[PDB]
Amino acid sequence: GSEHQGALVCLAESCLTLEGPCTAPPVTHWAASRCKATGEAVYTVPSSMLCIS
Amino acid sequence: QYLERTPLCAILKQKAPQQYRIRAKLRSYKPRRLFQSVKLHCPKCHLLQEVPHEGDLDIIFQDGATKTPDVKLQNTSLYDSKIWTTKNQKGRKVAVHFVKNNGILPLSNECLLLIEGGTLSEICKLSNKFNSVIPVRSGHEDLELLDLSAPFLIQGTIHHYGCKQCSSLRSIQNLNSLVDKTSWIPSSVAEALGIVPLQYVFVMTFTLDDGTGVLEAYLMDSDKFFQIPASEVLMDDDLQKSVDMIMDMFCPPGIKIDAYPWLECFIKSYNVTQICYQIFDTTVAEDVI
Ligand SMILES: [Zn+2]
Repeated sequence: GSEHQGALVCLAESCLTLEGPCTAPPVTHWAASRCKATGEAVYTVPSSMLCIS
Repeated sequence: QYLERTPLCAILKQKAPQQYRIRAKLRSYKPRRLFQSVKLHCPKCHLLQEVPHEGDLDIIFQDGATKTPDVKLQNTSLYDSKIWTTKNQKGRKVAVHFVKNNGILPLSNECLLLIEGGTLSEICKLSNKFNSVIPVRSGHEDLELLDLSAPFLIQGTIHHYGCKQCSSLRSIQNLNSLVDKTSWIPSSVAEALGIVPLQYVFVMTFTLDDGTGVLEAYLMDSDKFFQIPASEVLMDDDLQKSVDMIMDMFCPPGIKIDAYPWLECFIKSYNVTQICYQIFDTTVAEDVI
């Protein structure tokens, strides 16, 4: 029925931000450290150095 | 009964490939910035890739928000569609498509959403209330995946990515081919869309020292070593703290190697074409909590 559909539409709408200023979301501490460390060298190993199976 | 440990000086004098049970202290490790350990690995082409940053994803999703959802692609036998208008967002319009199972919408926790014009924040909130989210755009004849640079499926805290090289991208109607529309197995979703899924792995380089020798050994695994899924860690603050504390336990900054605990593990040697080493069949998490 449409009333179950209606419920899902309301649940969807509750997750959206359709008005006002789109504020910045609260982020985890690795992602915060990641944002700060932009520009610096990125640790990297070529896949040929690793043993994959 | 027969637990014996091979000294590192012995291992360094031997030819590869072989396997060794060792005990050594973690003198040092890379990466120093632990978030850089989380890599994406294609099982098909064996390429290693960086996980896109928030900023990278924000660009993609904002760019998606400039495009107007096509009314022709709304309300099919596969999904019901709803369009929200906005205010003070450059005239943005968000389309959410609710995927049906046999012409019926399932419960929210079994219901897959396809979204046009949503932000990363909105997508992540939707992923809490619903089974999963695919970011999509209005193609010429069908809905299509927004961009393989962004996740092809967000499910729980897991942002699933696909290999750009190996994938042959198919349009959204191909989700009809899935056995049900309530389980939403990531690999099944990927196959339906012609996507080869990337695998999350912790990649680190350990410098091991047992006082007889020194050796560089790689870590490459998804969930065995830490008993923390690499697929969840970047979106879970508690799992990040656990990885921090485990690395801080084995190799605490400042203090001397004399005080570090011992790491019990297996390592396999192998020939690159020089001999490299890699940890296997090892978890620190079974005896530490
Ligand atoms: Zn690939």
